[PDB]
Amino acid sequence: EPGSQYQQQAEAGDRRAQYYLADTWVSSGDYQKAEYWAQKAAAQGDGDALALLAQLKIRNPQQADYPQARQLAEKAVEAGSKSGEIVLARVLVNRQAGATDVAHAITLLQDAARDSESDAAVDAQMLLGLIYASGVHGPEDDVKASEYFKGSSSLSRTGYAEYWAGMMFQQGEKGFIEPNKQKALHWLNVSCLEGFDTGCEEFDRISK
Repeated sequence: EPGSQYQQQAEAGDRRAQYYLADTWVSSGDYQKAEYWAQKAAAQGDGDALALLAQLKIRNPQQADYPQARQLAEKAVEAGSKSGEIVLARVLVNRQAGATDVAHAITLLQDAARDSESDAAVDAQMLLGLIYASGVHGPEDDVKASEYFKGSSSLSRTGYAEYWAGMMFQQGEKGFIEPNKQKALHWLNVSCLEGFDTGCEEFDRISK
């Protein structure tokens, strides 16, 4: 059973267990169960649960409620969640969520990344790199972007953050990143050369 480890405490009303149970369901792909548990946690003021609910509202950028994601993510940040800061930043770069504020996104992410050895720093540095790579905040700064992706990958898997960025450019994210084959190939090349073999494979595929 997914999230068996959290179930008893969650049912007992433990806010944190409710959150970790929700997160387990997100990973298992049951977003309805994820929502149910994250709502229970959010009722008790949990910021990470509010962040998770925000993420669920933009999980599909074609069928999203970017505006409510923003309100949830603001509440998450106010509740003290670094995960909240990351989701809020992801909203604030997106034209669908309201007026964009990329500068604010960057500060939110720099806060979430301030403990550079932590889990929050993984996603925070990935989004910081994508922002600098994207050219939505002045001219592209691919060297700076590479530094952020290296930081993210060093906490996770080498070359992974770069691969994720490559795929973001390949696929696009409506309201934020236009699909761009040139940028996709740039970052998949970096991923490959950092030693992430999936990067090499997708580079080859998109090239041929």
